[PDB]
Amino acid sequence: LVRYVRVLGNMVHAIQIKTKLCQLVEVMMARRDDLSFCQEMKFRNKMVEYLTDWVMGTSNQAADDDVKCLTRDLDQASMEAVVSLLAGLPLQPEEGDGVELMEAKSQLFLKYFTLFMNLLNDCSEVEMSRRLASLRHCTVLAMSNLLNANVDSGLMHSIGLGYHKDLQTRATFMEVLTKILQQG
Amino acid sequence: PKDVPGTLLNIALLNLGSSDPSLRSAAYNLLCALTCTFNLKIEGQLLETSGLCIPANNTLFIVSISKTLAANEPHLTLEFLEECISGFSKSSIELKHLCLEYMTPWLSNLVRFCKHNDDAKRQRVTAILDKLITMTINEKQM
Amino acid sequence: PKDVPGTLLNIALLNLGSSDPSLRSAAYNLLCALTCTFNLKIEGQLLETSGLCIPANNTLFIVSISKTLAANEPHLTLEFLEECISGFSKSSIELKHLCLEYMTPWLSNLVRFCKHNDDAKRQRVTAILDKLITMTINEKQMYPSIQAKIWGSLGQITDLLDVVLDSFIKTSATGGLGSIKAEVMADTAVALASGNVKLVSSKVIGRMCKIIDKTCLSPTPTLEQHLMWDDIAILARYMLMLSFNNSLDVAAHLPYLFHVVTFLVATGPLSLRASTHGLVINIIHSLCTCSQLHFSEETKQVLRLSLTEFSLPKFYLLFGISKVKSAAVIAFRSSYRDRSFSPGSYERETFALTSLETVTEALLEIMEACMRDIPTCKWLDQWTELAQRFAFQYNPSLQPRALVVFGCISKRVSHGQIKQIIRILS
Repeated sequence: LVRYVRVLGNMVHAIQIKTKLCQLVEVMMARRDDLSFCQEMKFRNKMVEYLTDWVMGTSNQAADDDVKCLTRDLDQASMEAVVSLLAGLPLQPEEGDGVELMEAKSQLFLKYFTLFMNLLNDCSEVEMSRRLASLRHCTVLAMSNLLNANVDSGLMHSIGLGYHKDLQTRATFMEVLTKILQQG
Repeated sequence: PKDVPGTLLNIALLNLGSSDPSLRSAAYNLLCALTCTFNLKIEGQLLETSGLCIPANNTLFIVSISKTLAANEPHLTLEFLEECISGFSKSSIELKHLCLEYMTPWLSNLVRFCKHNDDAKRQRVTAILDKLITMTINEKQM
Repeated sequence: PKDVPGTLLNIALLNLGSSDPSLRSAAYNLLCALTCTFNLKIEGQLLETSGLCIPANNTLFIVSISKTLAANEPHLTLEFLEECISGFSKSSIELKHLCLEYMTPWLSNLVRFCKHNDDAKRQRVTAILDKLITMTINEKQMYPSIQAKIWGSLGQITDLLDVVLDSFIKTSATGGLGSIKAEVMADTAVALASGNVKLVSSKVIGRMCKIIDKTCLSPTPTLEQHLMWDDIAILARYMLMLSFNNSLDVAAHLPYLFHVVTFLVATGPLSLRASTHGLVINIIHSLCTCSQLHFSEETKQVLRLSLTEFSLPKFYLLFGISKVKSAAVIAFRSSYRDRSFSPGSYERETFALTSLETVTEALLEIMEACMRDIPTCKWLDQWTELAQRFAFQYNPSLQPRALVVFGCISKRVSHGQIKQIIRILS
């Protein structure tokens, strides 16, 4: 279903389809316990790969059209899908190339972490207030779920949030790390 | 996480002196977890909680905890100082004055590591010293 | 020149750390003359000369001379400090850091002058402290370091605490409840109180208990309309800050802390109401993390449940701060040094004496749990006396609240007491 909507293109019409599909993926992950999956893990990773491509910020200013402000909502809607998908998902790299499994994960973690970080800097108010506040909140909640499942392969890359520039963002990273220690 | 008790300990102490009332409280809770998980020995007692109103002028409190840990927790020294220096540059002017206050007690513990059977820890101390040398050159006002 | 040795001694030490190679030497010679002329006793020896190459990093040398003179040359103290402060403002940023280094040793010597037989030198020390308070307000960048040296160390001198504390209140009074001057003095008291917790706690509390006790003279329909309201409001911010980490000695002042909580709950602007909630959360926390008392493992479980309950949305309504997501944020303001508070939305909720029972009975549950361990405790018997004094005395702003509390805690009543209650209704 995504591939067809992936190639649909960009337009006021085709954008609304992408939004609604993203909302379906969120509702599909509230019933995951009821459904049946042949390979749950191998399927959740691909969806994240296919959905991260759609979160593109600052694309409504370059387009120079306010009619495409929906892309702001698409990023807002897209992240909520990525949060729900990522909740409890160990990473597993596609075996398209022959490399060490441990190395491939650490490389994979940094691939998504930098993506969120870049989107986090843009959302700063100094750089609509409700939109940025909501999107910024999601962008950190998504990052927390990414770290919890993959502490071993992603803790080193993540320490830099301790001295981040956004005070509200530093508190969240500390609350997350408090939980991780307490768990046995 | 169990291999870096010293790297986290600097994050808790740096942010306890922050200016956001909801970032001191979050940092207090992190400090509580560290002592229990790692059996760090401090003077008083700490109890995790939510809703605390921690005052802004929280300076002599940090210096008291840091001084205690340095006295009776030396092995954390090397990885603690490396982080404190790295946190010096990124912080603002006012927080720079804080890092000096609670950094000094640790310096006295470099004695043992300087001649640690050339176990490559000796190469580490010289790395810290060269870092201090760079702060002095740049921070003219202080 | 003979009359002002202390004033010259500061010129020598300030210019010894300069950045002009031909001005350090000029200051060395002046220092040499002073020691001979006045027979000042120092560690080493000094010899006038011309042509000396004095290094720029002349810092640990200055601090050794000043420290030595201060130890065994006290009489210069008052006239030295007055000059040292005056030169603080005029100097540049880098020279300001030096003035702190050699100023601190002198501050110990104020012990004797503070009680110098009221010879008008006592008036001088208070003038100096007022000068120090003004540096703290303005030098925001050096704030973390002034607290550790000046106030942290000046607050370890028992005999000097009373006068220092008194000046704090007067400076805050002029500013007002939301003024910057009063906001800063609240924070500084935290550093002062670390030296003597048992003395600052029993001296900020002792002032509140008296101001409330003086509203009887001129009864008013409500506290906020009373003349002494501003005195009460600022003194409350001090109690908020001192409560963290057990700097209000709970193991001895718990009766006098609950007694004041019940007369303040749900009174004042929304900032003052989130402060009272925070104050309670810190008095309970201090009990759980105190070593003087030895609470059995059973009691400590009672407290921890109370700690969570008070943070429920039920108690945010009782304290009167509903529609506030977190109390901590509202209680404190980030830009508290730059600008004064800006109150608004004068619309103010009402209070119902039925709410006061629910709070007054939650606290009483906590106190009794403690008394089981603490042998022969007097907490409950001291609290009752405080309530019984305001209950039967005409004060239209405190009497109603002191009756709902007198009945909720008292354990014995006599016929003579009942008649007074039934004759207040008549």
